[PDB]
Amino acid sequence: TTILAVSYNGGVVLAADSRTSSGTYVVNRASNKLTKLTKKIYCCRSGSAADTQALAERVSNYLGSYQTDIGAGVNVATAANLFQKMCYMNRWNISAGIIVAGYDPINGGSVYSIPSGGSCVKLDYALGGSGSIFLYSFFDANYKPGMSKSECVAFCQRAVAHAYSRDGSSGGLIRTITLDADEPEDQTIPWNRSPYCMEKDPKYVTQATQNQPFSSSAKITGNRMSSTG
Amino acid sequence: TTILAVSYNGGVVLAADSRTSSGTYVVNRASNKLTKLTKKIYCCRSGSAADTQALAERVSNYLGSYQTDIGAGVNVATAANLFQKMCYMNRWNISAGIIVAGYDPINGGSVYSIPSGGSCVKLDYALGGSGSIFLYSFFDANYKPGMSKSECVAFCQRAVAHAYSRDGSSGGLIRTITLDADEPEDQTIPWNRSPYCMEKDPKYVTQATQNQPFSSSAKITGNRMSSTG
Amino acid sequence: TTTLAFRFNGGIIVAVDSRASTGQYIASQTVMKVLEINDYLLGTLAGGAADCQYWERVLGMECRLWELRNGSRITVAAASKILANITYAYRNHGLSMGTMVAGWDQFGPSLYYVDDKGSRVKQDLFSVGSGSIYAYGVLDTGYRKDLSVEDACDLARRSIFHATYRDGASGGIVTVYHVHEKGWTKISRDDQTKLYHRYFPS
Amino acid sequence: TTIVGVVYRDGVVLGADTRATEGSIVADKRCRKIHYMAPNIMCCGAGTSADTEAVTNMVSSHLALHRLETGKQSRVLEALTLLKRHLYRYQGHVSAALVLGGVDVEGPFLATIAPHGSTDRLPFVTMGSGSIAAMAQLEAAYKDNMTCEEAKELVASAIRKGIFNDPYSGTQVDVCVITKDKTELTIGYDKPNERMYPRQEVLLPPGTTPVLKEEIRQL
Amino acid sequence: MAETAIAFRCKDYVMVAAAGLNAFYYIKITDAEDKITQLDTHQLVACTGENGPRVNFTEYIKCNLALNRMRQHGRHSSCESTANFMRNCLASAIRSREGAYQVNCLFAGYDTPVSEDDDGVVGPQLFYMDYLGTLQAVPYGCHGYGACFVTALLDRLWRPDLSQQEGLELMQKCCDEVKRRVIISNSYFFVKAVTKNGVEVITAVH
Amino acid sequence: MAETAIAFRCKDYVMVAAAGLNAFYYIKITDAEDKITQLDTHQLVACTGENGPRVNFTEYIKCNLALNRMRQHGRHSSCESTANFMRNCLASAIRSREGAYQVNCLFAGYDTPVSEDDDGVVGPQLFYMDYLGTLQAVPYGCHGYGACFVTALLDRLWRPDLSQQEGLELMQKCCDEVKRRVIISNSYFFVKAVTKNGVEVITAVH
Amino acid sequence: ASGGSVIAIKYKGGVLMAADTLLSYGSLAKWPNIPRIRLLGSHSAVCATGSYADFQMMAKQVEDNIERQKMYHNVDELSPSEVFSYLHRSIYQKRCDFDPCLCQMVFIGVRDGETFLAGVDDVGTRWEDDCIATGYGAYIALPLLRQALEKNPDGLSRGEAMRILTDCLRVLFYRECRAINKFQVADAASDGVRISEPFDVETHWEYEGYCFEKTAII
Amino acid sequence: WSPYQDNGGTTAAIAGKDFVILAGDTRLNGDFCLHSRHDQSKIFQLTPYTYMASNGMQADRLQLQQMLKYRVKWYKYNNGGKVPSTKAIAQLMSTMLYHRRFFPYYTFNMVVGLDEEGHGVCYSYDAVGSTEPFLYGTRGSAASFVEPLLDCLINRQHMTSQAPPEMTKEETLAMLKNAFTGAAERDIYTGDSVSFFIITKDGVQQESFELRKD
Amino acid sequence: SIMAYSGGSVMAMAGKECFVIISDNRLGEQLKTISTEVPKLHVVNDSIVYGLTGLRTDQQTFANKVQFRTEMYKLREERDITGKAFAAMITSMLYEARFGPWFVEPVIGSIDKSTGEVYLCATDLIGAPCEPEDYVCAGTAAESLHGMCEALWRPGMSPEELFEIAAQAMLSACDRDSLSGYGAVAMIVTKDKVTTRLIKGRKD
Ligand SMILES: Cc1nc(C)c(C(=O)Nc2ccc(F)c(-c3nc4ncc(-c5ncccc5C)cn4n3)c2)o1
Repeated sequence: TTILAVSYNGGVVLAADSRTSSGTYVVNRASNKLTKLTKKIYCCRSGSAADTQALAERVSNYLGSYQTDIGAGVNVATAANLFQKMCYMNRWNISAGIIVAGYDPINGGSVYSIPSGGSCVKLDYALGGSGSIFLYSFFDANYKPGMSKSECVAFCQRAVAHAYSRDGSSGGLIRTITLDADEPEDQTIPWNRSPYCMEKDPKYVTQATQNQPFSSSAKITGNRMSSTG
Repeated sequence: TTILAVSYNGGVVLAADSRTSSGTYVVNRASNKLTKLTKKIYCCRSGSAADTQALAERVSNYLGSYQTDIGAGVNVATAANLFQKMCYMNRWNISAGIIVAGYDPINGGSVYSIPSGGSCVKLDYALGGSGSIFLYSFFDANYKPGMSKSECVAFCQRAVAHAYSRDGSSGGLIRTITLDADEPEDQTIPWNRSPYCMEKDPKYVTQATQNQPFSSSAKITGNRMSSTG
Repeated sequence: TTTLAFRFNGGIIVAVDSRASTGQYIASQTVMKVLEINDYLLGTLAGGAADCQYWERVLGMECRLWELRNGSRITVAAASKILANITYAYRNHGLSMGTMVAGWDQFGPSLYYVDDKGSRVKQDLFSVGSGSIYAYGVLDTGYRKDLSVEDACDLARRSIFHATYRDGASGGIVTVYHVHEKGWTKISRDDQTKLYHRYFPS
Repeated sequence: TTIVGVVYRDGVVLGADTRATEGSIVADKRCRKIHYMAPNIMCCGAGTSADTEAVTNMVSSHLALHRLETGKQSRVLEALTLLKRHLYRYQGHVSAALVLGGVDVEGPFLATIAPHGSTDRLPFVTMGSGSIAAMAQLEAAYKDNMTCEEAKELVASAIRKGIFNDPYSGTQVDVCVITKDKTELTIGYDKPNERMYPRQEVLLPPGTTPVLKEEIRQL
Repeated sequence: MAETAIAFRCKDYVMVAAAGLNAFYYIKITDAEDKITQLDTHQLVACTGENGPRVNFTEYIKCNLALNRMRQHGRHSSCESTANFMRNCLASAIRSREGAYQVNCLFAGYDTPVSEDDDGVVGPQLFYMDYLGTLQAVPYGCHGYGACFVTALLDRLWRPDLSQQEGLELMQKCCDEVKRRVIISNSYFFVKAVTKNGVEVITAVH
Repeated sequence: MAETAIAFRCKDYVMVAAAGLNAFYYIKITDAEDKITQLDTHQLVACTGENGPRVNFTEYIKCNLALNRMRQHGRHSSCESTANFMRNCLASAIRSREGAYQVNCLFAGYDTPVSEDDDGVVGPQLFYMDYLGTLQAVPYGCHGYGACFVTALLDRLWRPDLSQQEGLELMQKCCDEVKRRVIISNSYFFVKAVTKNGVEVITAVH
Repeated sequence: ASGGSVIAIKYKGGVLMAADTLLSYGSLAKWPNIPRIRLLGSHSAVCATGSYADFQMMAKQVEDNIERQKMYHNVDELSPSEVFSYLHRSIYQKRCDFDPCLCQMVFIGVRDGETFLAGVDDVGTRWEDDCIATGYGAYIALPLLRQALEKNPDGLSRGEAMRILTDCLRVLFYRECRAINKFQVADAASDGVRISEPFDVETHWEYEGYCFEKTAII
Repeated sequence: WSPYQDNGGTTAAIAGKDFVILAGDTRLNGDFCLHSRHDQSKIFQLTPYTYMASNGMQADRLQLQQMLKYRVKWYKYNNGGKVPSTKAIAQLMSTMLYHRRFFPYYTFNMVVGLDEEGHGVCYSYDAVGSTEPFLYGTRGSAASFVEPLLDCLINRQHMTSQAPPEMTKEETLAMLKNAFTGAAERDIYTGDSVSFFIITKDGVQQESFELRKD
Repeated sequence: SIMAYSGGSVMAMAGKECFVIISDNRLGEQLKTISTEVPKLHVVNDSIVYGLTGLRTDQQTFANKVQFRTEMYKLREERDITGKAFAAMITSMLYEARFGPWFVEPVIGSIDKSTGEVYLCATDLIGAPCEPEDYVCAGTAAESLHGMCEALWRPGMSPEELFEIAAQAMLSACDRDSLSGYGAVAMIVTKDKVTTRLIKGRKD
């Protein structure tokens, strides 16, 4: 499970994998971890699936009522605070890491990270899930703030493809969504079109010389690939 | 603890951090994880310190006797096989991950990885230690085989500086050594000259807007940095 | 802890030591094991000192309330059932108390033992505590109904003294109380070592 | 226990406390934790006093046997190797964290052995319970190529940080200085906690404690 | 489990016998304590267990039967009713917070025709009752350690129509057997008998 | 711990008394089994414990004393030697693979001047011995459950110079006390006495 | 998430509280650019070690209480010692519910001369000194502050105390695993608390004893 | 995480004829470090002639002090300004300690005050409330050091020498200072500075005494 | 635990040219006095005396081993084993079985016959030697004895005065302990003579 959100000028870009696994078996290979709360606020949920689904739908049911009552759009701080409160008074029973990202006309685009513990940190870019730790040292190197909308979604897809290539718990479709002043737009690039994969990476084409032929010299010359040879 | 080895045309480049920690306290902040076995074969050791030190010195004592007996230089396969055998019949009692790298006139430069389990995989570049997992998705992106000697040590120092910046268990000096046809050459760049650090990275200069002033509008405007304000 | 009380023709005799050991360290050598509930009932303290003190003080409040309402003294059989119910309600909260209620109601003297699980027995010879196993030996072989008050008091004193001498959890000051129809009186209160040179002289 | 070692201009300076506690109670107030290994090798020890004394005496006799054999002064790498072999053979059950320091033809040498067998060679080392409060001082005040007086001030100060801020250490400062020729071991280099509120010497005129029967035996 | 309760029904009486042992971990508190508690004029209960639960449960049962008799103007209840009502408390206790009444009982009684219209049982009744709430009408039952030794003993010697004196001698045999084969000191045995006249404390055997 | 061994020394004899109880978890296997094993003509040992360890340890000790007497042409060993030699096996057992001899003993004997040059002890000896290897010369000792009850009892009544008959009556008192205050069925007590004539099986008291 | 260590010291006229700006997730340095010093009311400031959620909730709950009390009624705002007392009582009350507020806090404040510096654990323990430190700063940093206090008990100066704060932050960086070299110093004087911009303390890694040949175990 | 902790320290009182000398060491230590050397949260004054000195966990005694102070204030308001006696305060504290019997306080307490006839008396409690009135007494980690010393100079047992005169304020103060200077040299958790409270009839006075800081 | 099974306490104090070693008398089984007349002291020659403490079976086993070894020493080497050699010997004996440890905690006191130097020692159960200049103490009443001694002892005490402090400390310390008591036995040994004294204690 890998989820991430990156903020740019206009709004935010959410990206995530699509695979729920039972430890070592792919239960669902086309899952959807980007849950909408409002029209312009989404959440990427990681950890357990039942707990985060209950939380997402409870908070979205709250947000629908607040917005109808006040009659004007909802900030992202509201939704992030609701999530933090809930995931804080259930912190012993649930294992739920949330990334709440959205756009409001007041403060532009915003990304909040609510980890397992239950805190709430408002960031410029957030990562989460079991396969995240492979992305930190990817963002420290290849990421610069102030990107455009298109280059942002390209970088997000690239980050997720580098995260689920090495991680076992992650994989499948790459699902991204862009939230900004215009309509929120979605995109799902499959695995057979991903911007990276360790099978098509030409540095992993030549194999490790492990099966040495029974030979007379100590020169290593590659594997033994047939019985005659 | 982060250690790595990268192979180029002439020979190999070993890099490692220098910090042994007692979980959350820096026991030794100038350690040396590059242990020489022969003049041209070195090992980076990770995991426990007592076990890997005993193994390194036992294997080097074996290698000194074999080389004196036969009267000619030792391959790297010999040392890697000795390490694999030892770390395999102690696999329950020790936690020791080794990276044996060296140069022999027969097969050029060679790098073997002997993980915790006790296998032995002959690779083109090896990573190891607790802080390694941050380097995989760094090597998949910024690494291309066929580098020169100088660009290789630059890439190795950069990789280690990106690994110990985010990892808590790693840090301190960056110790590299180059093993090739010429004399084996060493280098130790301090922390106040490292090619990367999250304090001098200008994307981590502006702080997270966490301490909002008690205000009247929902516009976010940064932290509260004084009592008057 | 060593506590004993036996019934004879002439009343009831209670006798106690005065030491409270917290494992292997002696907290004090002057603990008062006989908690005079009222002017007519005597309760003894064995086990948890906190639990015994508290619940016997509650029982001494309830006996006084009973007397106020009905205008007659409470009897031992009912004053002992109160404590048995109190203790049985908390049989699963980890109390540690075994006490002995000894009184002289309008049916002659009565002596009950009330445990920490609600047990409530009525016999004429009890000795609770950790040194109790040393009292019985010297108590069973000298006890008979027709003892003179001084002879029976001496039996009780010489029986506690032998429990204080062989046991590490008992000792201090041996004290002997007497329960007759008029109330109760502290017979004697003497150090455990001044007794040693009085029973085994030379 | 708090043991520190500082490599100075020419030689080494080792320091330790003196209080030895047997299970939350100060047993002895002037125990000596700077053992002897050779005419030029000293060895402070922390942890269980049993093993710290046992292994030190063992390898100290072995080194003497050896230098009688060869005839040369003994090298600190030999002592360090013997100690680390013995300690690693027992998987840390021999719980003695040692600070081994001497002077050779190769200049000073100061290493530390964890109870598991791992060794580190550093400019300064600290072991014991107040090893975190003493190291804090050395990091803040260690400059290179200090004179003997500066090394002794620094070791005394680094010990007085464990003396006052750790419960399992204190009451004195042992400071030994090793050079190429000599090795001078001053015991009471600093005694901060001085003897306050003098005793009242309660008087009991002999005989107050009764006696039953006495047999005196002349010799 | 230490204190054994023997009970057997004959034609015109029930006999019960309860070891009056009372102990503290190994110290004999007493060797004479009446463990056979009489409920009504024709019924009795032999309980075995710790003293706390035994006394509390028996007092509760006795008070409830007495209250019911008050609420019916001197109408005695039959033995099936008292047995089922004891069993109901014993059973509902194991699914409460306070837990089980760790006490096993033998309910004995003699059913007397209460009126002219009455057409119920006239004979004696014995009911074996476990602590979990088991309830079974038996010809003879035994509880505790010696429970086995005497049970077999009764199979060899019990007959449906033993008289009073042969009941006495059979109880003597069972009691001496329990004394001879159990490690626990069960010396005094407290024999009582239920007959159409009520309950009678048999003094000879013990 | 169930079976109690009482032993007390007087001026010209030692008495021991061993409850002959033998049990299986609660079933009395037997109420008469001789637990007082005689080693030499003037020494005996009262062991208490499981039957396996008791019999094996006592047979081992007896065979080794007999062999030593053979290797010395009829030279009897004193009681300090036998006591220390028993204690040595008991103590070395707790640091072996097979573990401790879970048996507690009272060693009683009467030391007789073996020759004209002999100037050793002439009086009786009693030695309390724990299972861990403790060894202490006592005036009176007791093992098992009743061990406490009688110990206090002996402090009140024991005198250095009791005769044979007062020893009989004191042993009767202690034995009846153990029977009256212990929950365990200790009915038969197997009293033996060591005097300058040897060992004598006292039949009256039990 | 969990903060690092905090240290604090009283000088002649005010208080100084330094803390690194980093939140870790176990061994991973997650967020290196977040502010850990909060300031409550217009006289006091707080900083917590350990879990961040608990500190974030507790500081919010004690910052709602101050502003409401002052806004509803015409009363003076709570002094440092009283808002700290309320903080301590709330932490203890959360602990009795087996719902601990698992963070050791350091609390500073100044109101017209009476300068206040206290610390509170999570089990309910509270104390007050002239030098406080939580996390690992209680072992590494605190001895240095105590000696720098006792070497001149008349009272440090502001610069003479900032010096030793830098000298202890340096060692905390050296010897604490989960720490980075970017700190913040909140200075509380009579006017009021004032948080400084992040700064870095210089280090030294060029001892000769660290050379490759010397540290070698061949 | 366990909700308990022992913050060391020790206290000790000696009751005289018309006074009581209470003493508590001012030292607060946490898990392995040393929080403070100026901890004054041991000896808490309830009424002008009554004090409670408690050791153990620091949060629990800071809580129990407030509970006792409010109970004393209620008693004062209901009884028309009548400040309770030492006996009443001691019984009240036992009752309070036993109510929290299942999640107890981790304190060991002493209620030190003056009786009605003028004589001074001390009380000593366990963790659950086993009170016992007595004439001296020490609690804390340094109990088994100070207790046998006072037992030997006050009770004057095991000495065939006629009992000395009755000890006054100065002599008792000096004896207690001896005991604390001796306990500060063998206990690792005891002694940075002790505070003495001399409770007499014309009010109370207070003194400090400095120990070794190691 | 296991070291407080048999009870017992020993304590040694150094005078000017002398020293006194005193022990309690009680032998029990973790609560119940087995016997009340067993001292803990063993004399090896006219200038050494040591007392063991711990489990009683290990006290006796170790005393047998130490006597075996001392008699063997006096035979091979024709001389009385001195104090320091004796303490180092039993330290090595204790550390030999380091993972099968003895449960004793010996307390050695010794004096030089002609020189006049006193020497006290008190090892742990695993061999850690600890030689102070004033006094040692071991057993169940360790802390109480420490407290009494650190207050009663002063540098230059004479024999007839040192015996007083020793007796008072042992009595007042065993009074606050449930696993010691029943009188005491003291041995005050000087350069010229050795004296044994039984001290009346509470029969509690
Ligand atoms: C009729 C009758 N016959 C007997 C023999 C008894 C009896 O024993 N009733 C009884 C009931 C409840 C108790 F809780 C106790 C009881 N007495 C004690 N004395 C001392 C210590 C102790 N103190 C400090 C440290 C260690 C210990 C073991 C513990 N306990 N527990 C005793 O009743």
